[PDB]
Amino acid sequence: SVYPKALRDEYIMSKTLEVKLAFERKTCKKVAIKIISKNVETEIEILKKLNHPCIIKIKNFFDAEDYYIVLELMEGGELFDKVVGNKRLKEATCKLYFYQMLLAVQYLHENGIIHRDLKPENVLLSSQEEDCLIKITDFGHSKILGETSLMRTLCGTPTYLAPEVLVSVGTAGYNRAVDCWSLGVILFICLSGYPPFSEHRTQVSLKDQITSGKYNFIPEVWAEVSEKALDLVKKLLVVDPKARFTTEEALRHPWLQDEDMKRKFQDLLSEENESTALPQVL
Amino acid sequence: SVYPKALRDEYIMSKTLEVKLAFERKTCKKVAIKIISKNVETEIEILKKLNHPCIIKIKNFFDAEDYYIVLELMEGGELFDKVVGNKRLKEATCKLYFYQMLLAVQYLHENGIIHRDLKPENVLLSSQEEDCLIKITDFGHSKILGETSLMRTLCGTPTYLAPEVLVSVGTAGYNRAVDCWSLGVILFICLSGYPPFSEHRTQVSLKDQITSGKYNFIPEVWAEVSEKALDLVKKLLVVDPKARFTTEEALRHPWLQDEDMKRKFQDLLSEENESTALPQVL
Ligand SMILES: Cc1n[nH]c(N)c1-c1cccs1
Ligand SMILES: Cc1n[nH]c(N)c1-c1cccs1
Ligand SMILES: [Cl-]
Ligand SMILES: [Cl-]
Repeated sequence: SVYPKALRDEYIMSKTLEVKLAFERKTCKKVAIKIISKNVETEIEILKKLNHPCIIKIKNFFDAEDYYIVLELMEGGELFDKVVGNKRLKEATCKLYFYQMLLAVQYLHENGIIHRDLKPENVLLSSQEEDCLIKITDFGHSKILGETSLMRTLCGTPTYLAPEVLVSVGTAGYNRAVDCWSLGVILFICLSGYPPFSEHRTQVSLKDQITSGKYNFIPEVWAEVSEKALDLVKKLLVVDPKARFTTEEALRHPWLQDEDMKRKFQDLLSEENESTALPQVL
Repeated sequence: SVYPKALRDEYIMSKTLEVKLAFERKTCKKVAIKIISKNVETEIEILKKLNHPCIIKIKNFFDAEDYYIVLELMEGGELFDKVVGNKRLKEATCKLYFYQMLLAVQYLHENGIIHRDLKPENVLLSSQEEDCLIKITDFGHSKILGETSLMRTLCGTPTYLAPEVLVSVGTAGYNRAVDCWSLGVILFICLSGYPPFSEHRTQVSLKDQITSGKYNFIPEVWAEVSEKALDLVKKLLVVDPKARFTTEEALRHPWLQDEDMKRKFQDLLSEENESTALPQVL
């Protein structure tokens, strides 16, 4: 194969990062082209509507023999590459990155979007520096919250309504809580260098470990981590979704009540913004 | 307002049955026009694809200032009108009508469609005769079963997967069972002349009655009804959807093992078909 004439007209394609590096011809600036073999409809619609510094932006789109999505290039790569092979980040770097992951997911939920696939491989770092801006990516499994079939059903008389439907009312509207569980698994991995649930050196099934919410706690590893960080992990890795910490609750947790970390994020933010800055009305 | 020029071109509109009576100009045959104020997308797609004698057929469609759906005219009206005001059908008529309702819902499920709104007001009778063909209508709340987000999710490793998601695996794929509950409430109403769950002369909430599956049993009323009929009602009005009778299970129940009723249905079927009948290759 070859790239479509339309893409080629605007971009000079390069090395694989399938995601490839490309140069926008107009600006000579680098971009990332995500190629999907011929759901991408919702993904583009979600991404076009979202506007947050910790959420990846669509720059352009091509629907040809394959789907081509032009995105912001993140030079630091994946968070996965910083946590793989029992490698662990400094507690302060976990805080900085986590704080941004919380802001991004709070924005998503505020905007009626559930990501559904949060992992270290879907978290991108802006630079090769420890202190940097992170961005959430991969909205292919994301879900849009609107008016439910349940809300419509509850309007009528339930003379003919099945009991399982009435039982589901208790839990309805807690889907977003799956993202908070994911964040707790990401935070555990970042702080410890190891996954909370695994089939490595265990008799109990990965399924049974998760439903019981009995994560693997290794004291020697966690002794290096503060009580505050672990308290937040414990609060997100709660089995009952109605009881689990929300992004707002996590954001108010003592561990995130750090003015230093918050200043470093604002600093990185304005450093990135300095290029875009239009003159101000005094 | 007025009717669109496109509808008027083909049909001479009449009296209200909003659903109106109309005459197709080409054939002079009567039709029913369902008017919806400007979901009807799925409804038309579902109805165009379905082909069963106990399911209503779309004859035509108009998307104007309002949605106009041209349907088969059912001269006997709604089943509701035969059961309202404590009126009760003969046990044999219940069997005939129920047998057709089961065939229709079996077809729907076989074809990956869940109706979601089965009631006496959505069951239409073909003629003003007790022994007639019934048809299922109102596919506006209907749902299409395809490949789930759950099936896709189960393919990956659940390292980051929330426990409620793994718990939902146990019940997944039992949505169709809501239609069987509805059928049990319809069968109860038809045989008794009264609803199984109501706020009339009760202290217990309609919600609590349904989730407990504790229907109102009045012995004086049900003494007139056979043990076999009541056994089938009891089997459909089961709270656990995994244990509840399916349409196939209902169809194999002793109450429906009636060759007389089955011959009367085949008789009504061929009487309706006699008009359409193209010569046969001997
Ligand atoms: C999008 C995007 N922007 N910058 C990078 N490295 C990506 C990648 C996503 C997935 C693999 S690489
Ligand atoms: C459709 C249809 N065909 N024949 C009748 N009576 C209808 C009605 C549906 C709802 C009210 S009337
Ligand atoms: Cl090429
Ligand atoms: Cl008119």
